[PDB]
Amino acid sequence: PMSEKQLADVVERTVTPLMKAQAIPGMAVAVIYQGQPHYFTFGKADVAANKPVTPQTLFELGSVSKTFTGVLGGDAIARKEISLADPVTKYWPELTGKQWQGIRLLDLATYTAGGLPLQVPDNVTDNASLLRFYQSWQPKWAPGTTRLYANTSIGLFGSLAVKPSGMRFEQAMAERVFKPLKLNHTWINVPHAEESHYAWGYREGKAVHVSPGMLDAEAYGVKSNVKDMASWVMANMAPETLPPSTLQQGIALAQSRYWRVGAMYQGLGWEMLNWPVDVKTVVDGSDNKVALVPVAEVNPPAPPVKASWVHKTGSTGGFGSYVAFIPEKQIGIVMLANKSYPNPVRVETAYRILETL
Ligand SMILES: *C(=O)N1C[C@H](NOS(=O)(=O)O)CC[C@H]1C(N)=O
Repeated sequence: PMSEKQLADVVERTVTPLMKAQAIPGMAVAVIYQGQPHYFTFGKADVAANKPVTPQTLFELGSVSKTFTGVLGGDAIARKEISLADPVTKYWPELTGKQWQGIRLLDLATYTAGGLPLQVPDNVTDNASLLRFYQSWQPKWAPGTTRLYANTSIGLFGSLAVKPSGMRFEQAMAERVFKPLKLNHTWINVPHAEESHYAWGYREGKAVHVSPGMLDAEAYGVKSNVKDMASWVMANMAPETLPPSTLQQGIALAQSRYWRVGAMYQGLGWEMLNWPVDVKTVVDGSDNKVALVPVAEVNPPAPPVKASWVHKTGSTGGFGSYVAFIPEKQIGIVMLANKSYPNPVRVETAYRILETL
């Protein structure tokens, strides 16, 4: 096995020229290895204030937020509050258009509703406008037959999934996921008292934070530090070490396989490829195309496979995050950056580091 000094050398030798070439001001990395987290921090959380990245620095996770949404949805299924087979109209009866009749919660959760678009329009700012948005939408394909990665899809899934609980999405997430896992520095809204930890993101050299939008918490709005994200990876990689609960059950539901596109399998938030897999296949299987693609159905959903590469990418205007783990090998990695850089490069960097273990 690799010593702490040897592992630190591996991470530094890769991250340092990456940050220079990409102009990434700061990065926090966690490697999960031999049951332990290993933290490495580089550069600046706030360039203008000359503030370094630390293990307490908060980064915007962007679409990595969807892994929390998927597990919270799985927890709601285990609580028998929702079923993925249920019609969307069971939870939003005001959605009366004929195009919605055959669409299920499963389709929202896994991007198979038939072409829901990538973003909620910025001018949709209240519930009446959100209703008009989904009422107006015209599908391109029958549900359960195509994939189009979309915040409007899993974002609405997250919002409807917590409806039977009576809680706001943020409340449900804190009470049912964050608190039981002791993710005490993971936030949908960064409290005033925690702002000193909040890194700035950088786009074209300008400091930026993610803008508020409808369904943001569900799709791209979580902020966290490298220690909480290591704990998140550890909980999803080794949920059998948790006490029995609906949350443990929900973690399994989120890593179940619902659809296949090429070599990638769609979970709830999480995406998976069968292990062993070459790095080029992981890169090819983690491009969310602008265009729709057909899917192959996994019916019934397949339970979690320990021999999987499990991962999720995420970005905001100013941040780029990545998490990946292999349960069969009990290794995993978190990479948090305050500049967005290409997803294939995140995969390549992570894959190379995990290979050394
Ligand atoms: C998630 O971060 N987002 C939604 C979509 N994600 O595709 S990705 O995971 O391959 O990065 C596009 C970018 C981002 C967003 N702008 O909402």
